[PDB]
Amino acid sequence: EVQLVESGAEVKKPGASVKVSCKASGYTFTSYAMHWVRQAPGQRLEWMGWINAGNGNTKYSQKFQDRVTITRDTSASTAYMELSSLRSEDTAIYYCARDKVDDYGDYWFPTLWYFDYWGQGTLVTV
Amino acid sequence: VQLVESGAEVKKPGASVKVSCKASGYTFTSYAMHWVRQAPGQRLEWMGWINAGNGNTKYSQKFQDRVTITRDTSASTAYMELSSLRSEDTAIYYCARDKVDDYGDYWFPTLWYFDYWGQGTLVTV
Amino acid sequence: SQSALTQPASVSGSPGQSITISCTGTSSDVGGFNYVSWFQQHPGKAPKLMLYDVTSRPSGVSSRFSGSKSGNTASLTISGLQAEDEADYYCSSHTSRGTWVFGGGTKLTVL
Amino acid sequence: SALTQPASVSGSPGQSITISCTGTSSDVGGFNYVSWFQQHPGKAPKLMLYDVTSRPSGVSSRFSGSKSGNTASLTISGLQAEDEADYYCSSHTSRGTWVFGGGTKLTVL
Amino acid sequence: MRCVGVGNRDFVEGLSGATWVDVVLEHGGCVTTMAKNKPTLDIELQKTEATQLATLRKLCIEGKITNITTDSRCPTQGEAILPEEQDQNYVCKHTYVDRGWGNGCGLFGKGSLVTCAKFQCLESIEGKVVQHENLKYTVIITVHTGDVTAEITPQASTVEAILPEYGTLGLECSPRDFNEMILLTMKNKAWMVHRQWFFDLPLPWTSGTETPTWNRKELLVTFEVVVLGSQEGAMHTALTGATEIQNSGTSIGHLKCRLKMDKLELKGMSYAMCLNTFVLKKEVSETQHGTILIKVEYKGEDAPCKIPFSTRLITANPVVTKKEEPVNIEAEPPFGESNIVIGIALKINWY
Amino acid sequence: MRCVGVGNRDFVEGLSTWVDVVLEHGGCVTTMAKNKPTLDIELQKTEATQLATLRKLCIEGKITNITTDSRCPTQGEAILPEEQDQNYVCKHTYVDRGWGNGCGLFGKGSLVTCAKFQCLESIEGKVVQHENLKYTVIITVHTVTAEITPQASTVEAILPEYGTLGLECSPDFNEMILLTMKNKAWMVHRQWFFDLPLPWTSGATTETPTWNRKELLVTFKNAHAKKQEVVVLGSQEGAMHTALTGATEIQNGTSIFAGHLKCRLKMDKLELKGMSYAMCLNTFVLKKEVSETQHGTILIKVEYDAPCKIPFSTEDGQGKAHRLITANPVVTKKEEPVNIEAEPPFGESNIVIGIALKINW
Ligand SMILES: *[C@@H]1O[C@H](CO)[C@@H](O)[C@H](O)[C@H]1NC(C)=O
Repeated sequence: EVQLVESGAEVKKPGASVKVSCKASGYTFTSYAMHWVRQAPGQRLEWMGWINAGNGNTKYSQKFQDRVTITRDTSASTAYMELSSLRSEDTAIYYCARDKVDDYGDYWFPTLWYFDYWGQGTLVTV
Repeated sequence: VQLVESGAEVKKPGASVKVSCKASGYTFTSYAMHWVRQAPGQRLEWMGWINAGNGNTKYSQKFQDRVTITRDTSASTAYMELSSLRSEDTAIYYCARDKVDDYGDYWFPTLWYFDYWGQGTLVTV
Repeated sequence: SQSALTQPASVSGSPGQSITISCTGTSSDVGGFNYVSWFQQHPGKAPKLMLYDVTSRPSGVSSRFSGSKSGNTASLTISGLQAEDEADYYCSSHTSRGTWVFGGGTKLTVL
Repeated sequence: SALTQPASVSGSPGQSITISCTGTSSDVGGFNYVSWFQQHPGKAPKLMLYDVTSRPSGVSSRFSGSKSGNTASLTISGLQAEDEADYYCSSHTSRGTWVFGGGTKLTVL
Repeated sequence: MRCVGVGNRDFVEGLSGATWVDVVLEHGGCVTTMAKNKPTLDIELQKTEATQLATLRKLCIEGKITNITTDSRCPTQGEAILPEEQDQNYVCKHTYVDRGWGNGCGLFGKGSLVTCAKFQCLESIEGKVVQHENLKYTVIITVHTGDVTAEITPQASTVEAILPEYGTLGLECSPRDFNEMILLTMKNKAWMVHRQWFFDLPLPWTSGTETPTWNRKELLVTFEVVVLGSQEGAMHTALTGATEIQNSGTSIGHLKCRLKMDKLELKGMSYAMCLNTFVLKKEVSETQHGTILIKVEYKGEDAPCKIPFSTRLITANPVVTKKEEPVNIEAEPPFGESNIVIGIALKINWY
Repeated sequence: MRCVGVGNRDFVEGLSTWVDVVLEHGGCVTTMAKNKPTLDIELQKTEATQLATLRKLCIEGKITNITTDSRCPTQGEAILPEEQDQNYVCKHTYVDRGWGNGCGLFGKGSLVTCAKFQCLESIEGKVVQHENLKYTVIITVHTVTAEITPQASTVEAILPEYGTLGLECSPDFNEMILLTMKNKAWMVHRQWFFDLPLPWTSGATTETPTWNRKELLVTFKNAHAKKQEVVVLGSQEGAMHTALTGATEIQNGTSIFAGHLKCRLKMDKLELKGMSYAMCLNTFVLKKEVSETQHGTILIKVEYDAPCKIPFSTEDGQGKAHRLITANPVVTKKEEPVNIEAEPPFGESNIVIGIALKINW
């Protein structure tokens, strides 16, 4: 099976930071970019950024570019999302979602079947 | 001519201390400021000096890593900061002046170096 | 969090009929590229990809789900409505700025 | 210490006394930057001699200095009760540094 | 599918019904090979690396100064002496200065002085050696169909690859000097430069073990003592005409190969033709080379079938496996007006 | 004391009043005249008083806010609002597009990339005007500073207890520019500085500047028709130091030592001090061994009645004689020693100081 497993629910103080993890299984971790999407209670889905697990290249949403840092552990086949300077608005469910890179390991253009597998979702309350 | 030193301070091991030395009666920027400490019952020991005209400094190899000597020209005051304090650093800290040449450089001291000394700051760790 | 893509708030229809959820964007996200995807979210669950590349659909997805796009508006069409289709539906698009936007979401109710 | 001084020096009032200061060829045998400071208990050192023989204008002529080879010496003639204090010699070294003597405790009997 | 949206695409066909085809692969490009009654293949050069390289030199582009030491002497007292003058970590210089009573000397004259500064490097670059035997090309072979990697070494040149359900492909590639060139590696990029040019770079260098010993330190510290500053930008300027590659092994260029499709087997020739109508799932579009892509869906409960096609096909033997899953067909239309017929029906007008 | 022990030292004598000298940095001139005190002229400082910062060159910069805009074929060129923002450097290119990456049509689609430029380390270019030159001269008598400007060429300064001295001194800065780096400075030509390949801005002292010629440190390189990558050229500090090793270096402060000063001293109103003093009748004590000062002259350090003339005489086997560089030596206090510089006697003889110590050397 292909599966994305995310860390447990975390509760933090305003101004703090949170690090949620996303371990990939069932497919080559280094051949996929990992995206992060959050959903506030009663609100829509919101894209935060992505990381290229093959070379570490990332790209953040201009809404989160100062407070977000996305990393990866290739040996752990695990992506990491760190959101700093937390506010009460940051209370949301945080998902990870995969997308494939091209054959040269680059991630400049996504595939049409992007976000085809999603993590169970991690709830973060501030 | 007078040299005024900050008051006595008490700190714990591992902390840092910053003592000041305010000059009066002479042009502060035309003199290099030296720092000398004296352990209780021990001799005088030279720590380093600062050229107040351009900020050039030179320290004793015993204090070269933990000592930082600075200056505020507007305040005409030299500063000595000793970090990573140890129990041995308990001593009286003096400042002493020496003149620079006419070009503001300090390569060779004058023969009447250390002619004026501050009252001294006691630092107990 | 105002959505860049516009969806109807609620959509309802009788079982077995065909229904359509619209998704209106700009010439830089939906009118510009075929990166139009549709995700289904049951309450408390993660989104499930239903449509991608506007018309194309994952193997697990029924053929009752079909998709179309015209100008700045894409649409998810569900034929033969059943009670199983009741969920929240989100359209998404890769934009011209290397970003991703989602629609506000539509709550589909079978009367 | 790079400069060597006697540990303690004593003499009767009115006598003449001499405190020696022995260094190396790189501090005292090399340069005339030989100075003498007096330190009374609780006070800062006061410059007594500089340029081995020379003394500041405010300093009395009772203090005289001499140097031979690697050893300088401060001589106090006509000792008085005010002169009981600690005495430190100092020298600029060849490496652009300053060294002080171990200090001498002068006691007036 | 693959190999279609790429602009640098080559179409090579086995001449007059041949089973072998010779092609030339280059990075960023893709090759489409086709043979009679054989599947159409997309050959692509995924990677070209140098496996293991030895760092010959380490160039210092930004260094710092610590522990300045001085020794001066009066006239008639001889030369100054510092222990660091023999220490290979230090750069030193001797000079003479006016001394007299003013500076503590009994005699007036020019006295010797020595100044030494300790050199430490802050940011460095590397000069590595690449050997021809460590070249490793990576090729990827894919079947051109609307619905397999091999590694090549100058040591093991010919590769037999297995295509599942389609047979085996033969690849006889020949890698197309490294002995007289050196690879310059910087913060994350690298350039291919001549050996002599790298050797004559005016920067302090060492061959190391950490806590090294640097040679030619006078190229960054001379005599007041001065540091020349970060020579990073000067290097980048010097390499603007160079070949930029990526370091991590290292990723570098062309490869001439021969494909043997004799044992390659084409699947789906025994299916019947589809007799119902096809539905255009996507607008037909022309590629950068005249070929057209048609995304169609079948309507009718037939079986896995041949798609009737009439006008040369790039996609060999199009087959509908299920009515629900569409199929992409690539064809090369004749130049000028023509009718593309799909089924026996959909008619399409192309120019 | 002063001017003694300097290797580049000149002895100038008043002609058969006025004395012509040439001052250079690191050098000192000792002038002597009939019935006039011997004084030491030294050029202490030569400064540029007030300078206007014309430009600031960026030698190390950083990139933030990378933004991208792409379009499908037949939809035209891409457009970014940042292309109008002068904080951003942008470039257009073309990339392979088709169905595979979200385009209905196959072809090369336009793409634009913009990066926000911020300078981390910079150097400055200041302007020097000839009227703001300020020479500092120091006048000392053998045991008083005066500032000279091209506006105020002649300076009259008073020397305490000796009278007043007159100084008549006579020294393309608009066509040169002073390039200032972290603590150093060089004098270079105007056009060469104007043609330096570095991004620049004009130092209006306002933060968040607008940098021009940013393309000289940020460029673009697009790889195999599938991406555009933005690159920074890196720290051009060492390149600057290399290019400026052949320029005339000054010290930064704004102290120039690329200038000498020829002056004329007017000693008409100069009065010699201590002509009414009596002679000293007590003994002098040798404070130090006499030494020769690289010019034949000898230094005699003595310590001592009243403010007096120091008796100085030269006598051979039998028969006295009168030459001193230090004019009219005077003991002011018994406690303070006095240094006497003399022109050495030729032939071994007795040098008598007081009325007394005997020294041959
Ligand atoms: C540019 O940078 C600032 C940094 O906080 C950010 O707020 C702004 O939104 C960025 N980009 C855009 C597209 O606005």
